Amino acid sequence: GCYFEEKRYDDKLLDFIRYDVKTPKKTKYILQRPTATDEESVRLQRFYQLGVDLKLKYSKRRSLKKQGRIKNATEELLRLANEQLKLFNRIVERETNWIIYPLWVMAKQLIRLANESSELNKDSIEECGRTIHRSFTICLNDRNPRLNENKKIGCYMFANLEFSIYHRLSNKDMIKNLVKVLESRVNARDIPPLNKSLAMEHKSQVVLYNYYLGQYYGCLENDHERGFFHLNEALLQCPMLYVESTGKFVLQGQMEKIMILLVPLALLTKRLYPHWDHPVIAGVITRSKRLSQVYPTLVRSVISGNLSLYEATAASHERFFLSQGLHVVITLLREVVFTRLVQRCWQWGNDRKSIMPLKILLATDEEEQLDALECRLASAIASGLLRAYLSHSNRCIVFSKKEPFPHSK
Amino acid sequence: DDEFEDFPIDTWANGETIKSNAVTQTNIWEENWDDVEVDDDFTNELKAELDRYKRENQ
Amino acid sequence: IHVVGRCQTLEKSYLRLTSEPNPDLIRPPNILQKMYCLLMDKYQSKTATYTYLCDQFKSMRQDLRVQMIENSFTIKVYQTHARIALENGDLGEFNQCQNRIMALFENPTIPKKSYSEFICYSVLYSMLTEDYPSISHLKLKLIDDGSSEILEDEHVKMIFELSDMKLVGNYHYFMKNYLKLHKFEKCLINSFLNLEKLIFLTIICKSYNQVNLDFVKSEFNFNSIEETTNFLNEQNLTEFILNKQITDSNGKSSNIKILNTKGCRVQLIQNY
Repeated sequence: GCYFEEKRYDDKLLDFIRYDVKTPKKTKYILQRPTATDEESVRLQRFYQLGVDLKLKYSKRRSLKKQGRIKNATEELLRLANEQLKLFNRIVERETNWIIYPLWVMAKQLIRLANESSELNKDSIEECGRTIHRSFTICLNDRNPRLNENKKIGCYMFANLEFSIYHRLSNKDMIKNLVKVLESRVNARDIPPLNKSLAMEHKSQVVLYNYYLGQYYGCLENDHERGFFHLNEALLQCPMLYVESTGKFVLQGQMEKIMILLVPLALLTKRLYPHWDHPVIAGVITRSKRLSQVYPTLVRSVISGNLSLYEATAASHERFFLSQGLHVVITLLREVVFTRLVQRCWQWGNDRKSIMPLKILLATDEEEQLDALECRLASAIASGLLRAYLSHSNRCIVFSKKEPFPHSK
Repeated sequence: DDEFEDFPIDTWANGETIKSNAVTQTNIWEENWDDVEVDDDFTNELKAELDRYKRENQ
Repeated sequence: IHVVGRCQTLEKSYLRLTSEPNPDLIRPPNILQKMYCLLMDKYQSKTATYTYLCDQFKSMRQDLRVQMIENSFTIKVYQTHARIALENGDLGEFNQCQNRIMALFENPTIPKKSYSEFICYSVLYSMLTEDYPSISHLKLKLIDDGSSEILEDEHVKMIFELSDMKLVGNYHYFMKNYLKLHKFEKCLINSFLNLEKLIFLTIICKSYNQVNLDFVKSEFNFNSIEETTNFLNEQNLTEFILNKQITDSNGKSSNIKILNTKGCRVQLIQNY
């Protein structure tokens, strides 16, 4: 109990804090200075008594035979974990920022505590969600401006715990709350940026926070430029390290489900596509059966103006794209494909002339095809994939002499 | 169903990320959007039906 | 055990339930059924205020919720107020009803009457709310549930297709496909059709420098040119309707009405 007296933390305390992993036969799990008359001291001495119990109830949890019902058993742990973290909240309200990562260790193993329960009809995540919410607010408003104790360094690590919760059962407003609350906070400088937060001491959460942010921005709010930015950064801070047993990326799993969103988001916003032989791209795309064929043909369809191959690629993996929150990205990326093909009848069919007949594009009822074509081009002009103007009279498009077919870069 | 929240290792050094290695690594994003030409059955057959249009419409 | 009511008085007004329910004031389903028919007469005969039918329908909805009746009659009451509410612009009560209908379709005991009709409303309301994730989550529900008869229903396909058409500003097919909509779908689109027309008008005016006034009239389904010019007057664009006389290559002498869409660009970029 010198951790709490002299405000430091070691593996053993986090190892003690880890109630799921059983400890060795030699046991050093105790609080010294037992006098607990002070009201705030038996908080530390029932924090103790709850910590001993939970680690005991985890050999208890699998030692059982087939009984059939462990509801009370899982409810004994959830309640113990709820009131223990609720009491770590009381202690960590009034101590330095030494104790935030031990508070976060406690919070993420309570998320796995409810995660193993498969049924969501119990809605027992509300307790921990509220628990984590106050746990996210303990650090969110540290009114000590000194950075020796300021808990706002751990702000962003605690945001990823709540993101995980607001995704369990799909809730896109709760995710929308926390992206926007946090945004103003370092715009107002009340918290330090993610690159100067406690996050860069445990960089799993650095990659994760840019995923949740980029994902929310790309799949839920439809801000593609910023959903790309954060997702791209989440991949750029993943380690260049590999498991030796298999030789594939440590973090291969995380790296690939970022790129499910990153590749199509990169092509819509910035017109960027991967170098396939590049170590990081190749290391992930080639070893992912899902991405090995769709995404390379997906890129080729767009670069080449191949609308059929894009539309077939998208029709054949519609369930995949819908499940990944990619439908607007795909539906909008299709109009990039259409404009590239428009660029291709300019380069190869009009000899780069600013005035182009619309009947060139029919070669790939006819009044109706041309009206529809005028309207699809008009929409692309209007959203900045073509800088041109239309003539219904001549049935032609008049590309700008300056910078037609623009794109962000 | 499947959890990517459980990272296998919690932290690593900054020099081990891909952006700090991006001085020695090449850009992962090809930037030739404006000038990249691809050869496949489709591009070839598109040029075909297009040079046939400019012959029809000199 | 569920509460069960004895009230034999057909009519009941809606009040937000605050106390423990009074079984003398709550009506059993046979009486709720008898009042459904009275309400339906008034509606078909157009002899009741919508405010009145809506009050009666909410009271009938409240009495079902506390009696925990989830059956084919419950579905009918919610489905009927949904339809009537859309006919009277009450999108708030439509949404209240649409949500309850969808959760009641999760009950296997309750047969899916008009399941595809209300799937179509769910998509149209998510277009009004600019909620595209909901649209995608629902197509995914139909796919994972095995509902391929619904998904390849031509009308259902068109209504998802409309959602996409609006996402990418295709006014040409969105407005053509307005004519394919059923009676109450039209009612739902009209809740935001004015703004959508304005969004379409901005796309045309950013992309042409002038167009016939007949071309605007046709692409926006204005049934007359008088309804075409009044739409432009609502956007303060009446002065950009110029007149230009056409030689028609010595075919005939005639004058047509042009719209200077380049001049309209100045005015429409001020509002958005």
